[PDB]
Amino acid sequence: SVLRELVTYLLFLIVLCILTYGMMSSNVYYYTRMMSQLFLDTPVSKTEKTNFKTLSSMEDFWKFTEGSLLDGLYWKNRSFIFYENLLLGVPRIRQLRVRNGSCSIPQDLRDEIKECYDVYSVSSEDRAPFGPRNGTAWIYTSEKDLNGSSHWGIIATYSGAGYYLDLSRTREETAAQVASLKKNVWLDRGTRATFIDFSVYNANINLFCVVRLLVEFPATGGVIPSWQFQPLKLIRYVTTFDFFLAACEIIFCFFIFYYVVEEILEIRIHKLHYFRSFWNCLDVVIVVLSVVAIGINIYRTSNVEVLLQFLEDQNTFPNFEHLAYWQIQFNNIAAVTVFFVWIKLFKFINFNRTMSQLSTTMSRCAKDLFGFAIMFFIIFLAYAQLAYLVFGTQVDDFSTFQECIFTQFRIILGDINFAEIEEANRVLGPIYFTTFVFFMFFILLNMFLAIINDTYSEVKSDLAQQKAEME
Amino acid sequence: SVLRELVTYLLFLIVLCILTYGMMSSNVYYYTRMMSQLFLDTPVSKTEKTNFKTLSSMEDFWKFTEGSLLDGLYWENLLLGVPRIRQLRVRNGSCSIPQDLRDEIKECYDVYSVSSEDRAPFGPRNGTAWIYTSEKDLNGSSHWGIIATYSGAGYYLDLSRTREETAAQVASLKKNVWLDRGTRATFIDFSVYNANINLFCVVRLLVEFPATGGVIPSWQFQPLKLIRYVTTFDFFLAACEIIFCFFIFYYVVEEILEIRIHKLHYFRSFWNCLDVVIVVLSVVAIGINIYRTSNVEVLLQFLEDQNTFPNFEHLAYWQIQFNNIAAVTVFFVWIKLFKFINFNRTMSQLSTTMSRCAKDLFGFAIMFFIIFLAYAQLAYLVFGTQVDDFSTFQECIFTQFRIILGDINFAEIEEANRVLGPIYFTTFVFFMFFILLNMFLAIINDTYSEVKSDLAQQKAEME
Amino acid sequence: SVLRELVTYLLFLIVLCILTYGMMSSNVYYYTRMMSQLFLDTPVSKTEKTNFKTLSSMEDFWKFTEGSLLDGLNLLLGVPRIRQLRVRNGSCSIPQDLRDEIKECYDVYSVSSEDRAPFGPRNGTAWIYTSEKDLNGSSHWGIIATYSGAGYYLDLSRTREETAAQVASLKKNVWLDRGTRATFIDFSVYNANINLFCVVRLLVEFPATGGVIPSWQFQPLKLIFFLAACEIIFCFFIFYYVVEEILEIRIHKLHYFRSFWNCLDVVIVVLSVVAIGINIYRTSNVEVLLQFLEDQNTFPNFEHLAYWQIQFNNIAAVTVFFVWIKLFKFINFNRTMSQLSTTMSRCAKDLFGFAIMFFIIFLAYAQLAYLVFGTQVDDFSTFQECIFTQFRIILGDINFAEIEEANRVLGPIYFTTFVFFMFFILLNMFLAIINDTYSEVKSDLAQQ
Repeated sequence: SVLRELVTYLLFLIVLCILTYGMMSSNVYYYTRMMSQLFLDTPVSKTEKTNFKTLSSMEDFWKFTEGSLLDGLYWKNRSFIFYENLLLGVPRIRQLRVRNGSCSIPQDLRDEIKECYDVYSVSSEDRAPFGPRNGTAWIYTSEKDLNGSSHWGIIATYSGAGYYLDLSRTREETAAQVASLKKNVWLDRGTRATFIDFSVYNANINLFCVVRLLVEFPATGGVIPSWQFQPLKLIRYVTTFDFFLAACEIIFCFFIFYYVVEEILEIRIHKLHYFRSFWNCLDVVIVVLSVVAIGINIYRTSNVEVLLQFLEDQNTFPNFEHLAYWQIQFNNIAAVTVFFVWIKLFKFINFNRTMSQLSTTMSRCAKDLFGFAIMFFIIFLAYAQLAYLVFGTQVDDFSTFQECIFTQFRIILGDINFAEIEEANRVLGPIYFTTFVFFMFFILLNMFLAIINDTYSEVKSDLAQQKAEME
Repeated sequence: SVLRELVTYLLFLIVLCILTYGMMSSNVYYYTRMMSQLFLDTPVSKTEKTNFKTLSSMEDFWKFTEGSLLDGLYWENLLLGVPRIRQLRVRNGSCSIPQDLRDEIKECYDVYSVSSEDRAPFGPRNGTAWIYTSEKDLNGSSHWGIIATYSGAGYYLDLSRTREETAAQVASLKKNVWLDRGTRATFIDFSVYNANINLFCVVRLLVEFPATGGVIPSWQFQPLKLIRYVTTFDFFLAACEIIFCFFIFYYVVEEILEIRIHKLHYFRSFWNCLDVVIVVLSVVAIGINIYRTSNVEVLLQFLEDQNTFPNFEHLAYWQIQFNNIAAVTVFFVWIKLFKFINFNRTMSQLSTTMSRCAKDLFGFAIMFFIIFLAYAQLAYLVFGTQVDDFSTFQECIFTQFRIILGDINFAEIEEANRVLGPIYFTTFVFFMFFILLNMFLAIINDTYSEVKSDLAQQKAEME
Repeated sequence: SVLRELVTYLLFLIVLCILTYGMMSSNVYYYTRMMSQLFLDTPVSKTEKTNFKTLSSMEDFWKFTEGSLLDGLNLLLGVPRIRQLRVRNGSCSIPQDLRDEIKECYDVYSVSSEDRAPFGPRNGTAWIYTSEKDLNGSSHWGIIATYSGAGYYLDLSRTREETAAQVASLKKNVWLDRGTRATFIDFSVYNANINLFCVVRLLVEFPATGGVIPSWQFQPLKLIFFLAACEIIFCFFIFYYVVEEILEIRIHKLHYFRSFWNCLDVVIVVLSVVAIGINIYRTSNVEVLLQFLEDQNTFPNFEHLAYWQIQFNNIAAVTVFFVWIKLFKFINFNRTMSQLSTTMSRCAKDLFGFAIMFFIIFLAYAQLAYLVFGTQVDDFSTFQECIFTQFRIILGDINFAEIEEANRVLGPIYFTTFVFFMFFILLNMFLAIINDTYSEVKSDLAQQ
């Protein structure tokens, strides 16, 4: 009975471990590491030191895109990166821009300040063509006429439209085009973000990387760079081992079809709304996250009707940005699902006498232990209020409220020198730090111990009234 | 009785501490450190910065093997004969490419397998370099790299003994193309003997070229005593090896004297199982020290001929295994001191605590690892393409223990993934440090508080 | 009396806590680096970039030290010193089955394994050895060997003119011969910006089959209203203590004390007697210094006076630690202060018993790591330094990317089964001892 259900479970765990390990191999990491060495670690020129990761001005962006992009794409026909990759078609540079009359300045200092610009919103975007209005670069297109989509940066979320220039395939014919975008002014104070996109396919491995290199210019203009390198298998039935991964996907689809029959067989005929004993709620989460991952693997990653349009024409830009976004979502859903498979091993483990004592302890405690985890976070989210308002202008580690929480857990592990904390504020800085280490490590940690210490000492004495009363 | 067994034990611990400390001396480390300074820290040229540890291209490997190998093998040591360079290669028609993009891609190569190795001679087929030999015709053996495990065969060139006659040979392997896109690994081997110390290092310098070709370098420097009889002390270490052989012969008599006449299959009380592990690991270390490290019938073939290549690679592999077995054995000698320690009243209370707990404590160590090996599933699938510290699953486990000690800045973790990155990190520090660590305390806290109250029902029952 | 005739414990103790940090001004810390900024951070020229913390070869060591010492020749005193160790030629053995490799062999810089070795230009005491009766010496034991205090101090003048002239001899009659084993110097600055007494010992070692791995040595010693007014009261409230606590032997359990929380006073009273006895030959040294400012042509001999001074200012801080716990032994006035002293004193019988079982596991991992990692990793170089790097694991502090590279299999078997046993078993047992002890003191007083 129950040993029949373990065989239907342990067969489901081996088909899942084959499929997830078969997707992300060990041959993946050394490819997306060496691509990150060429574009992010090589300096912009032979005499300077700044990387792409350390761009600090608009003029540094120009000495990058003629300095190390042109040495990084092109290896003198076609362009084999590291003599074994291949540059697919053309890259292109896009640009987002803000209108001139986009802020209201007060009437008192109207004299010195002439014209202003705004932070990137969709309502404050520039659309009128400017400058040398010859080509497709100096004229705005919409986000539908270009086959693009949104992307979520560090400051804001940028739309898919803008001012795109589609550069060429050789070293001598892009360095003319990029230098014609420097002689004519293509980046001024009204720009918010530019980013570069291309795709590279190996012949030695059936796998293709899709690069994206954001550089976003804030108001009070500095430079915030960002990147994204992702390999993608898109030719799928080649060897014998990927025949077997195709034969292991349908077996996974049979087990999820096997579980959804058992789901409405257990809610309908009995125990309707009595399905709330935490091993029936975990069975819902694994089966909801699995059918979402089935739908992504069908509709959004098996849509290779973009690549077949590019494999005919070797001279255009391949749009793999809508295809590589669903590879993030497929690897986030199919890794939370693997995490919620190893947790349901706890339902079965439960063999010894000394294994039931450790499950009775953690299950009779979690009523009391959840009650203190609310009182823990209200103190914990009140120090995050204080540090964000006091240190949030001086210290990198307290920059946003989402990142003021993450740096509190670093205190618990160590990991903070606070020589920036006592320098940012002289008095209230160490009043924060000492009364945080005092309350977390003398009070709020020792109370979590005292709950599960008296609970385990009450389970074990209860079973001594179960052995010495039934002796 | 029992104080007779301690004298037979403490005499076994002093003969073992002499033998293990006598093998690895303090004069060893400064020799295999300065050899690692010459080849791994000197830059490849006077104008550049890249070491052997920071080789990043195929062209950087050529500016190494003419730049700092040739300044590093001739000037405190002595170069034994000749070094040589070997090479593993992959056939041309070794992958199937799909029919749709057949036009642009002409010819491919494969990751290193034995079924996809190149054997046909290529290029200037004059010498012994441009012609494949088998792994038996060359007197070689396998080696376990970082990507794959490479065979002993390949394309070897046996370079000469002087600076002016190898730099001609290596530059004749650059003018003719000796390293192309179809190569997977090359590595260099030689051996160096001191006259001032009776000890010889054997060097090996892997450079392996993956598919999607970068460069992954690797090295191995190991000293080896291979001449034994000089003075009174390395006579005394020879007199301390046979005394160790007497005690292991003394224990195997007692092993079948305790299983046969009584308690057959009642030999499972953990001080009889530890006595099996020490005596199995000792006779393995006896067999390595006899058959695999005392076989100096290779060095006597080279001491006649001072012009050939000395094969010390099969001899220096069993020095790793002898130092791994004879150091786990020393670790399992100091643990059996716990069987004897057991003197005071307050020493029996601390042994009764840890022995009555380990039934309950092993039960939670299974529930700890299933949560622990489920975060290793999550981090390997999410962070395994962006972060160095989560590269393989074997190394995703090791970097979880680093979190427990501190040791991780995670500014790469929140950069690799923006949302699920810190959902991983906060719910790992929450469950490990508030729940899963405090439960390990609560087990051995209530166990020690139940031993001590049990003896207060024993020290009152006496009076 | 618990407050009247025992007022000598707590009232005089605030004098020692104040006059320690009150007399110790910044000259032993701030000026100790404000003299160390020139003879350690200045290379020869723009041609040589590796300074004296990166020197390997023989004449490349002569390119390391020769520039900054000429600027050293504040305003120092004494004279220069350029010495070494002299090793024999045929002091060790080699095999005659491959004897066309060896020519001679010898041992490291030791007591009897060395020699005198005069060679060639015997016109001075540079290339001609001597004994230690001329100069001052002792056996010094770094991380190479326990040396000898002998040799030959090949001095130069106080000016850098003759320090340049003897450096012309340093090519032929060099500091590096075929048995070159060490290289040392000696200096002492009589600084005007801090009127204080200095020392120096700048050594670049020499092991065989290679070059050097250097080491620095110096320490500051300031020369001296409340300037020297912390001298009488630091002995006077101890002066009746040598009269009372040695008169306590006539009374205390009939000379038969056997306690812990009061014997830490009389043990540190003997550690007070490490200070009270010393100033009769060593701290009353005028004749070590009265020769120094008198004659300018002589060299400095106060560098050997600094050697007994390192255990003068470090052994004097041992009276800081036990005097505070013996204050808190008398300082637990509250009811809630006696509960915390009864806890730690009734525990230490059981807690010392587990601290022996902790170290046997702890000194068995130090056996394993020294034998396995001791040839590849800097952090496991000696057994004394294999212990110190285990405590670093407990704090974090180790990346172990060198550990899994030194050994592929047994490397992480060491690391995981060390973090497992220390942090899940051996640390939580130290908690469980002092948790059940404190919970048994407090329930005992609820029965009181």
